Amino acid sequence: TFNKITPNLAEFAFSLYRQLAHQSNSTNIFFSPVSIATAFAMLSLGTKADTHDEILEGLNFNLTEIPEAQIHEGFQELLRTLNQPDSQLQLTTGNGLFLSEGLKLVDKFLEDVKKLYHSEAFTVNFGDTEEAKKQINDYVEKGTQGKIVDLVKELDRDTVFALVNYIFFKGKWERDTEEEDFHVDQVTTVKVPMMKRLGMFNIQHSKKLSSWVLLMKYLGNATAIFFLPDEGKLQHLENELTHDIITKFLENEDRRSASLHLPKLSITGTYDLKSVLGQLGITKVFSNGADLSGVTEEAPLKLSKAVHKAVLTIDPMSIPPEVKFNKPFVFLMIEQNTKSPLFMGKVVNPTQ
Ligand SMILES: CCC[C@@H](NC(=O)c1ccc2oc(=O)[nH]c2c1)[C@@H](O)c1ccccc1C
Repeated sequence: TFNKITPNLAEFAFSLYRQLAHQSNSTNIFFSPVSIATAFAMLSLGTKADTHDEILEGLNFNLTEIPEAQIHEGFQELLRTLNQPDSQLQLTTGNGLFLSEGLKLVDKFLEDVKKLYHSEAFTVNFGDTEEAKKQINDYVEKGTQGKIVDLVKELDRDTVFALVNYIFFKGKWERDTEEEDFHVDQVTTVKVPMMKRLGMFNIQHSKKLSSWVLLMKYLGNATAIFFLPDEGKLQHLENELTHDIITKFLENEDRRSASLHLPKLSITGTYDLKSVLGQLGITKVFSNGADLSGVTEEAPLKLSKAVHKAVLTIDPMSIPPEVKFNKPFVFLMIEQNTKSPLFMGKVVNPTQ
């Protein structure tokens, strides 16, 4: 009842999250393990040898155990699922490959990119750095009907190849707000629109994670899992999270009475993938020794720029437990058919 690559995508999600969280603790985290991995698995089609193996190993695929055909077939099925009209009403995903004009491109790569990964490849004049950046940004804008604006802020002069990966999700629950205090830290407090409700929720307190665990369903076949840590236990929560633990919560359908304070938050994350994935061991494709002969046979080529942007916008006689999501919390968003991790992150400052 899951896609073959879902455990690998879950391991990739934890690796990417833990890297970002180890760097800074006062920063929001918001990315799509699915869209980033789809993009680099699509890119691997134009790569060979160590450049190739490094990308797939960097996405947590063990090439001695998983045949490469099962990886691409896994990604194609996941894309097939996400591109269903009901999911398309809530979720927009895209990859744009921008290659220098004057490069002789391999027809097989351009066809496989389109047929297997529903991505777009474009010819751009990197000789005009400012116009190159505008054509890339206008493609993302047109793709997200104006939601993502000026994604790329700076391009290197040597840029010959840019990768842009974006995902936009409109959050609307499957089935009258008021402002309230959000305790970012002990000396910081912001105000957020909070939905107050008493109802039967899929919520539980976990002793292993020392957190309240809330599951909620959204249109587009998506389930969000919110982890609200106990005082001083956010790091313990981040450390103890595993794919098996998350699968067991997703399996739980038991509800209880609870009074919840839920913040109506929209969230965004922007990442320099050359930097982030470099720390995960994906370096060859961004260096002069890159084997991109599947993209262009004659000329040297390296991936100069790779950017990710993720956007989420919201469209018993005993006194029941009162759970307020009014302080930093971790979350995952799963696609229901595949169990794939669509999003992963942490809200620490809702105004950041
Ligand atoms: C902890 C929950 C965060 C979450 N909130 C909601 O879905 C949400 C709240 C209030 C609402 O009032 C409405 O009328 N509709 C609403 C929806 C949402 O902001 C979020 C945060 C981080 C990751 C994913 C999501 C969906």
